[PDB]
Amino acid sequence: XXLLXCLXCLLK
Amino acid sequence: CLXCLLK
Amino acid sequence: XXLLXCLXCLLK
Amino acid sequence: ATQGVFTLPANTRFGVTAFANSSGTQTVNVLVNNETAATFSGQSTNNAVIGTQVLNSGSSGKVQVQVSVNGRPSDLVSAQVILTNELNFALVGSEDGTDNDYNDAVVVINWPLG
Amino acid sequence: ATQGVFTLPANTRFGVTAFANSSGTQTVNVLVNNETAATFSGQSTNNAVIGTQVLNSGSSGKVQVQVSVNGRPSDLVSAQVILTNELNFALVGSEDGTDNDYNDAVVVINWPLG
Amino acid sequence: ATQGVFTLPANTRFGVTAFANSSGTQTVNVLVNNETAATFSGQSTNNAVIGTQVLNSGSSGKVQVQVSVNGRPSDLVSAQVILTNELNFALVGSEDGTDNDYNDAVVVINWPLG
Amino acid sequence: ATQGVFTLPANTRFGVTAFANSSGTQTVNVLVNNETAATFSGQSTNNAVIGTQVLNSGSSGKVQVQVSVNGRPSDLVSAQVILTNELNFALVGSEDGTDNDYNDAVVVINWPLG
Ligand SMILES: [Ca+2]
Ligand SMILES: [Ca+2]
Ligand SMILES: [Ca+2]
Ligand SMILES: [Ca+2]
Ligand SMILES: [Ca+2]
Ligand SMILES: [Ca+2]
Ligand SMILES: [Ca+2]
Ligand SMILES: [Ca+2]
Repeated sequence: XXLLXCLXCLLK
Repeated sequence: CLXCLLK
Repeated sequence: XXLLXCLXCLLK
Repeated sequence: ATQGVFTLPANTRFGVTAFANSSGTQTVNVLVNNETAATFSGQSTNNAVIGTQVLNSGSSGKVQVQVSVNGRPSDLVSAQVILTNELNFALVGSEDGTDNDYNDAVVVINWPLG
Repeated sequence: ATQGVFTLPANTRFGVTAFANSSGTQTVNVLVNNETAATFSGQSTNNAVIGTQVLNSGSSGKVQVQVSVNGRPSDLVSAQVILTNELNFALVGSEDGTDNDYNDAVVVINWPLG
Repeated sequence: ATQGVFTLPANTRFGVTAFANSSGTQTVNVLVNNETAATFSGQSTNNAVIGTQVLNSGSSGKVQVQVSVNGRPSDLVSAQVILTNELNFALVGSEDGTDNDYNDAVVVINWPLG
Repeated sequence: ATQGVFTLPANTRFGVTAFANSSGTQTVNVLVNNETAATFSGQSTNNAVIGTQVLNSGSSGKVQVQVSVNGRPSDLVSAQVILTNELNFALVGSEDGTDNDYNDAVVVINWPLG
């Protein structure tokens, strides 16, 4: 879901 | 109820 | 209001 | 989670009413825009109305209910309920002790009025 | 669907309180086991408490709220809400006219008490 | 009173989910700004999810649930509850028959999402 | 106060359904009689149904919802709502982080079924 979603998705 | 008895 | 009811009212 | 905080429609008249069910004297503070707008106080173990008042939700609409007994903040539980998409209740219960009946002070906020 | 009828735990004391927001005089009847247990009446457009009482839900637990204005039954909306699996509210709104604000008589029933 | 109509915050994504508890095939229509936005249709006597979907409340924010079985409109009951001044549920029950369990189609709307 | 604990009517079938709105994977545990009866898991930021199941409330009727994310328990909010004195919803929100939208796992319990 954008740069936001990707980070969240990656780290969690 | 017969209608229901067919459920 | 009984023993307990008195203690109640008394202490608080 | 935070309890006792409700966002009403701004600049709106609402009713706030408090009942007591405790041996401790209840102190109910109603905050509007984070400043005290009403304070009720009283003791009862038979659901006596210790206060009722009409207030205005102000520019923010933020209404907070706080309950203490002898200086000690009570544990709060709350919810808001809407009936037929119009009639609003903000509900608060509080526990001043250990029996966990959460009725020691009960606060009902309703709107609209009139 | 039926509105204003609640099944309380049997033989339990509960508080019932009514507010008025209407030019019409509200009559609030509270039935327990299909018999009238309490009757409130008053007129206000500013959320005045026109009645508050403690009643007993009786052997059936069946409590019904009926609202009328000059004998004309009002349309009811209702629900029951439970907080932390303990504190119970039964809520009634009513409409006596055409504006559909459903605040003309507002009734709050709460339990447990004490 | 009117049931199954909720005013959401405008332009807000929300979930809608429908469960079935009836011999009859349930049809759930979700309307947004008075137009059909979603339609679920399924049959179960064991609470099966017959549809779930994320919709947009639109510029008006007005969301309406309608239920029917074989062209016959179901009687609706509804309410909205808000938890910790943030989490919203709009709840619908429906009765397609005479036993009045009002679970024949059950519709849950929740927001916010994400 | 305790949240996520509901006393259902005993030996009663109920629906339990969980939705997810979070970058973190949600684990939802449903205890009956203080023992795990179902566990749901899944990740979604779009309100996906991560689990739905019918269970029996058992001899005690005690149902508890627990939510965690990678083993970290979430903060819970909850309430029970009853429509037309018949249709029940037990509702849970949960927060796994710092933004406090309390939708990260949303859990809906409904009864009666059938
Ligand atoms: Ca207490
Ligand atoms: Ca008490
Ligand atoms: Ca009116
Ligand atoms: Ca009015
Ligand atoms: Ca039915
Ligand atoms: Ca049914
Ligand atoms: Ca969150
Ligand atoms: Ca979230």
